[PDB]
Amino acid sequence: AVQKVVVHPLVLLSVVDHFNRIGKVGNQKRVVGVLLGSWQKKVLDVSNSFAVPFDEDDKDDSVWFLDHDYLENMYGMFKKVNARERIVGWYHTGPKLHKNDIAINELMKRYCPNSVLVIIDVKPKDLGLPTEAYISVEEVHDDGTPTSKTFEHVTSEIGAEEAEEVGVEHLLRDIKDTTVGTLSQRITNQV
Amino acid sequence: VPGFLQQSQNSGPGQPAVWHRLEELYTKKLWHQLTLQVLDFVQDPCFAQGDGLIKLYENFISEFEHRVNPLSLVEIILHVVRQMTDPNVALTFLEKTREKVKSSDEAVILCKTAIGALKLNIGDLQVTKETIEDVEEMLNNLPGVTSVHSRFYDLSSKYYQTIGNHASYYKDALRFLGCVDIKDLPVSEQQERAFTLGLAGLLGEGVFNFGELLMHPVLESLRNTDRQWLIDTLYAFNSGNVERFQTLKTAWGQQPDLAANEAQLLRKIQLLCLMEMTFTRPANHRQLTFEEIAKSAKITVNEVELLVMKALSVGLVKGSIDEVDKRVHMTWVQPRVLDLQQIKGMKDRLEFWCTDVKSMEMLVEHQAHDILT
Amino acid sequence: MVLESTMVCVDNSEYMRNGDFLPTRLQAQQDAVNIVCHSKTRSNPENNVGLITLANDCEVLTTLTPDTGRILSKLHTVQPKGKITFCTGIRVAHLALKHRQGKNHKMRIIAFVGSPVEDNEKDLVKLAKRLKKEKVNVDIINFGEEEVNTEKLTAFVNTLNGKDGTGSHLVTVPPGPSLADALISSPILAG
Repeated sequence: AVQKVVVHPLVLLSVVDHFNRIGKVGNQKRVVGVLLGSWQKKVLDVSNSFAVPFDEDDKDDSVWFLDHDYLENMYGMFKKVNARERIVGWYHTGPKLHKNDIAINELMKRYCPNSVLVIIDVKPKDLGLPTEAYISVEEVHDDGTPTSKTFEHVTSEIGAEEAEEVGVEHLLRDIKDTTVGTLSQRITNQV
Repeated sequence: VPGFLQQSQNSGPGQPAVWHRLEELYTKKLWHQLTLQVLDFVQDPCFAQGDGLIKLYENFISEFEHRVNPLSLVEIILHVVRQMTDPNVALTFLEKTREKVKSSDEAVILCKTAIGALKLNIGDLQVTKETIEDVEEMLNNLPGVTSVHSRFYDLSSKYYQTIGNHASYYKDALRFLGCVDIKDLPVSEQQERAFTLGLAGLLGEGVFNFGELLMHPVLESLRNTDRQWLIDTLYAFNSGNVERFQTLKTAWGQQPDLAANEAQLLRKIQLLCLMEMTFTRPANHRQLTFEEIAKSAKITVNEVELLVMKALSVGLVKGSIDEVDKRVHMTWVQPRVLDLQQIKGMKDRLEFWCTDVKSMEMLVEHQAHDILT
Repeated sequence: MVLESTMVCVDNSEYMRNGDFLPTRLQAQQDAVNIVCHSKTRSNPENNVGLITLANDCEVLTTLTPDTGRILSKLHTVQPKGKITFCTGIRVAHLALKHRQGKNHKMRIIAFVGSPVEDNEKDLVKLAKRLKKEKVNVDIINFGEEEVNTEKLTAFVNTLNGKDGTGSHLVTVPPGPSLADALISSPILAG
């Protein structure tokens, strides 16, 4: 029962520079990281995250690496800079899922009321929406198996909190507020 | 106590093919293959005399073995109950072994489902609700055992036979059908269970979309050798009315528990005929006349109003029925279960939608083309 | 001391629960992790010996760390019920041991197996020549019992290494009347 959050792409630029790390460290092609934040209501806001040094075997794909040298003492750091912005979830790229996502969620679920695997978009060419959320679910079936845990589409958006446009709307240098009904509507018609 | 199986060793001819090995198991002192030797004394047809004596050594296992899960101990009291034929000492003995044999695993669920399984000698509806409910109180965490969910079906199905919810056998039969998906016993007993499944889901009515999971393989592979019109009357409530001999063959052949609410069964032919008549024709004239209703729904003019006000109580269709022309108006409905030929041939609506709203999008944009600007 | 990151697995699967030597085999596997972890506590204070499991997943609980007492608390309720796998421990240990320090140590493995484990002849021969190609010497141990005329771990011993090998050896264990320090004392010499 979660609709939408508020997204600061600042730590998505941290996703960008960890996307710079993975292009020059080694065999890790995809960007996998950990998404801090704070449940505020069904609407939510995120202020920080971090990016795990992660590896994943192509053979028996349930091979995660989430170091507690990189979790616990960096959690002490992120707790020392603020007590508010603690864990709320994690993130990896692609749109779909890999297999180990369920266990990577359940690892940090012990810290959080609802850890979220927001699947993130580094090379955006998509047809729908950007990065999107998934909440802990128990839907199992009408058949009655042991309890299902594959985290279902419980959506998200890219919300805008507050000011930051000192940076952003000076960094635009191109764009314009269309006085709606001035081919903005047919941009929307196209899309 | 080694002398105990020195005197109780020989238990038949060819039974010392596991007892000459058992006289060295406890010298090797092992308990994995001796837990499996309890399971193998279950497997080989023991007439309950080695276990009914070794039960004091099972107390001794609880005394100085103190590591193995009491799975086999619950097994061995419910296999000494053939020597016993009395559960009233076995209940206190089993909760004794619950509170005196420790493990880290889920044990309260296996203990209370074994109490549910041997509860049939109690005269039910008195202790069933309490501890059968306690089982699902401790089922939320992790049903990883899931033979405890099978025994939970069995106590829940004798709890269905504690009368009161006559189509909870269908959802409970989903718990049976997914307790273990492979049916792990031969075809005949459970195809008679599929026989009485069709019956006990047919005649009672808490369920309303009764013709639903008939496509499921583990029941229709049982039905393929059943009587050849129980399949067809389940199809008469799957398709929904138009098998007159079958929606009447429920009144021809299947007699027990029929005549109490076959009027409600023929109420559901009408409830299902509504979704039939407004689905199978996609077209308009959704202010339908009452005529097909009163012809094929075996209803009268004075009862079409009840036919759809009882459906307002149902809540799958909520028509704004005309009453100056007496026309039974079609609004939104709950459509079907599966039309796989129309899951394939929905292209005439889906690709219709896709390319035609796409083309008319291109046409609106093509008439407002060069104000791209 | 000889430079390696000796990796210990916990035999926390379904066949380490009987009362054949002591009334427990948790004492055998648990005091073996005790003696190896205190050997890497006394041996060099730069190693990395934490834990790895074989039961149904490879859950790296704490950090592959110099200290040991948190892992020795986790050996208590090690939960020996699950699916034993000889293939996943060595592979996730290979990637975890490619997630190491400024590397003072090579790669060594002890894999506590108490079962006729599930690993193809093609699987063992591929794992063993991948450790030929990846420069690993493994000290192969059997606790609990293994089925007579052992096939998997003995052939992993066979085809494991070369060009400075001398790690791959296997002690077979019977399920007799004996004691647990004499079921770690027979594999404490030659893993």
